[PDB]
Amino acid sequence: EYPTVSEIPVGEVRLYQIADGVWSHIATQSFDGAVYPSNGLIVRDGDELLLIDTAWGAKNTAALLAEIEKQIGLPVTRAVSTHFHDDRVGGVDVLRAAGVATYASPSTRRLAEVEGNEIPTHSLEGLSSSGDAVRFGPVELFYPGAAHSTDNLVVYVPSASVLYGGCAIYELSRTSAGNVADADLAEWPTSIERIQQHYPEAQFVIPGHGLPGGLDLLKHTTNVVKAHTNRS
Ligand SMILES: [Zn+2]
Ligand SMILES: [Zn+2]
Ligand SMILES: [Zn+2]
Repeated sequence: EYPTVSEIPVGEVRLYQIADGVWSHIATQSFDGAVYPSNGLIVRDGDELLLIDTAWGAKNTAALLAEIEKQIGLPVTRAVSTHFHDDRVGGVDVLRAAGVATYASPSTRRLAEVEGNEIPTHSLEGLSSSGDAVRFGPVELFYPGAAHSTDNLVVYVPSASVLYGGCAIYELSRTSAGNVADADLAEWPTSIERIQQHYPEAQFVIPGHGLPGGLDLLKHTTNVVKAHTNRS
């Protein structure tokens, strides 16, 4: 029942209930003559919502807020971007204009600034060293080390056992490495091991793009990263 680029007109967003008070958001974007899906997370925080990641652009992100307003009807008070690339911070101004507090690590804020990308307002302290975790309302934020990017974070919902891996985790259908221009291929498998060791109990694993699964998405990503590393 999980939405694919099949069920999603570009410019629109669908929500998907993963567990009680946890949803993913799914959007699509054209890039380089192909159409890709993109996932983020929505976590109920009492009577408000914490959003993880934009819906990859201003137009998509305005559709996301409208769709949250339609389908959940609770206010989005805070948002966290999991790394500095446009599919995660693109739309941060839309969030800001709607009165959402936008957050990212100083590492992410620095890299977005260098990249000329949108910059989340608020800074997340205590994530600068591999293996650091901090509590952020109904989730834990975890910096596993460099992987897809040097600043990538992952997000865990303790109450529902949902691990959101963002773009550091690939879906099973992904069989070759994506865009790795900003990746640390040498450290990626070690970073995934930190994730494995810290959340052995996760029941659902949501990748940055594509279908959810279980913890074998971690091993899958390792397999793919290692194959790419060994490319001839
Ligand atoms: Zn990225
Ligand atoms: Zn603020
Ligand atoms: Zn991504």
